[PDB]
Amino acid sequence: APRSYSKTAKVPRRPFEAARLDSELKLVGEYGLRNKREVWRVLLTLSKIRRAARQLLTLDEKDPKRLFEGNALIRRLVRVGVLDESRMKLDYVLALKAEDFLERRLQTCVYKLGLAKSIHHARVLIRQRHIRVGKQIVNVPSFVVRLDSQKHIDFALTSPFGGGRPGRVRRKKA
Amino acid sequence: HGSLARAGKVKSQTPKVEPQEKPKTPKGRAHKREIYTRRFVNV
Amino acid sequence: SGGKPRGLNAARKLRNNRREQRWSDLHYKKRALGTAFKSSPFGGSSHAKGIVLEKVGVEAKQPNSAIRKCVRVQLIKNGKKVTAFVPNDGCLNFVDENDEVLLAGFGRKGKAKGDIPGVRFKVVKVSGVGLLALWKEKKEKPRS
Amino acid sequence: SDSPVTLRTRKFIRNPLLGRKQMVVDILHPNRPNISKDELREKLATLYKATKDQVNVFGLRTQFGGGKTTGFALVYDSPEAMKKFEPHYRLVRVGLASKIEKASRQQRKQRKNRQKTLRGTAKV
RNA sequence: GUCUUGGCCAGCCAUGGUGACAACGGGUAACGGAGGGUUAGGGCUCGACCCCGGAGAAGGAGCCUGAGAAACGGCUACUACAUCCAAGGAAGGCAGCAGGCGCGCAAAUUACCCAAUCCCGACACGGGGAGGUAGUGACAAUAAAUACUGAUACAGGGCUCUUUUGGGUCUUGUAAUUGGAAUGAGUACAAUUUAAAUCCCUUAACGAGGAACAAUUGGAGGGCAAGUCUGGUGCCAGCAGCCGC
Ligand SMILES: [Mg+2]
Ligand SMILES: [Mg+2]
Ligand SMILES: [Mg+2]
Ligand SMILES: [Mg+2]
Ligand SMILES: [Mg+2]
Ligand SMILES: [Mg+2]
Ligand SMILES: [Mg+2]
Ligand SMILES: [Mg+2]
Ligand SMILES: [Mg+2]
Repeated sequence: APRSYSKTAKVPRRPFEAARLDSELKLVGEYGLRNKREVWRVLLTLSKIRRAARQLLTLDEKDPKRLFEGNALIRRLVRVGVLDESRMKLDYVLALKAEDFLERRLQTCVYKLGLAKSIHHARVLIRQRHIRVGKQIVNVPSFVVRLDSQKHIDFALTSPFGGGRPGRVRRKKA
Repeated sequence: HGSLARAGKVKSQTPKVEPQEKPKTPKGRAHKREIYTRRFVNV
Repeated sequence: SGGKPRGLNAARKLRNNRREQRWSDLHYKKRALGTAFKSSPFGGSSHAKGIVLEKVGVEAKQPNSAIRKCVRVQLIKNGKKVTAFVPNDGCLNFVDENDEVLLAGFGRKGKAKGDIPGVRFKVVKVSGVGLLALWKEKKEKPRS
Repeated sequence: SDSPVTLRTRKFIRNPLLGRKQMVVDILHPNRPNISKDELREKLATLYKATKDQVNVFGLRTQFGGGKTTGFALVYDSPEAMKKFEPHYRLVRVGLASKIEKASRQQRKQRKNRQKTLRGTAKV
């Protein structure tokens, strides 16, 4: 069977716009990202919700299609944490910005919760198996943490921090 | 007046200068860190 | 504007008129007639291989004074003879008589690009080795 | 390891059609790599008051980060039911049945094709 | 005649049937479609190819068995190609799976197994290059390493004062000045996976200080982000999608 697969980013329409290049570099440095692709990734996803939210606003308020689809969109937004309970219904979705979707990343939250003291150290720890969510170890910095899950981040029980067992370097100096 | 016998003229006449060895630049996430530092921080 | 028909039952005239007038479009006419399969030196392919027959020099068009280095290549697939430009400084030495080279398009859609008159193809690989690889210090020409 | 191995059972169902009990087993084994198929079997047997030959497990995939494995466990009512029902590949790996030794697939096919040129008792 | 209707065919009779609303003929580098790409709307283009229908098994024709075939891993004949030979004869159809030649710009192992999906048989039991597994594999797609950090010294932006004793220690950089912890790429007891193996996953004892475990591909006049640097050549060599050097 032909297995479905898709793309998570788009190359910008104009390759060498000075304003666009500078704005992207603001997000890369602030959040300690890797390249421009995962910046384009978040913008593509953010466009998807914004495109979907706008197309429903064109319908009728009483129209059942808008009611079901609109509430479905908000539930993911509220659950993820980019949106609050007081943001009804969809006019506040259009105010979402690329920055807002970026704090919900595990790289940012591990830093905003004081686990790491620099955003570059924060990403390194996650990818290096030193951060777990609940009972689950997560090593993907793009892991989007929900508000419910935001209260269950701590170091891994196998890591020298939290677990206590010395690592390879500390054992070597013995 | 050019000719087929002049091929590779300047290429053969250019002296060979070896590249100066330098400390390696960081790659990936780190490479973006100094670029962001030099552009919007060290101002 | 034009005096196009505006009846409700004039779809036949509108389609027929569009079909006639679409032939004047250069790009549709090229595709519809299938001229790439008929008259192009390639069989509509992106690349083609051939045997180098000789090395020729082409004088650059005004205002430009230089001898562009080229080779006469006879395509293997159909036997047609074309002239291929040899790019980069001193790459004509790598090409020799009776070599097997791969040619590609030279610019945009079979039109000669730059100050090289009448040359519409370029040499990509010689003896199975990339010309850039030979031109740099990356690969070695086959011993043969 | 010093820490105990915790046994769990979900999706338990009694299946007299094959004379067995089907369930999914969960293991909590922190600070140790994993548990072998063998030592897994006695623990199930001692939990269900059965024998080692009463119990068979299919496949243990350890969960990412360690400390947990999941798999499909099969325990039988009678040892005869296991022998009659459990597939031969499962029997050979657990050890109470002999492997059916045979030639290579291509050689058996080549062996068969030569037979087609022979007729009667001359084949054997 | 056919399973049956039918100019399907045989006899007799009549002169009709199609066409400018494109018949007939020709081309297709045309299998049809569900659909792929790209689009505000209207569209353009592709569709050999994981699914449904059709046709074919070197090119035509004919036929037996059989419910079902004009079957080709069935037969018969002709054409082309081709194998063995004692020269009298015999035997053939990879657009099935591997593999080879040729062709080309252009596309993988003469591997393992029916364990999984199903099919077939007298059939719980046997068979299945259907099919699955593994190997080659930068077609395309997802996630994501190549580094983290404390202090010291210096500089900048602040803060009370400008007696300019200014670092005094809020922050950010430079630290060519040092101390640290951590890990996977790799490797391997063991366990796990599997029909049996491999890999992932899990994990003992190993595995990092730049010389290492060292990221490349294009470009720096404009379109279009980036040099008023230095050396060489001197309308030569060469660059340049276009304007141009
Ligand atoms: Mg009308
Ligand atoms: Mg065709
Ligand atoms: Mg074809
Ligand atoms: Mg026949
Ligand atoms: Mg084949
Ligand atoms: Mg440059
Ligand atoms: Mg430019
Ligand atoms: Mg500009
Ligand atoms: Mg000009």
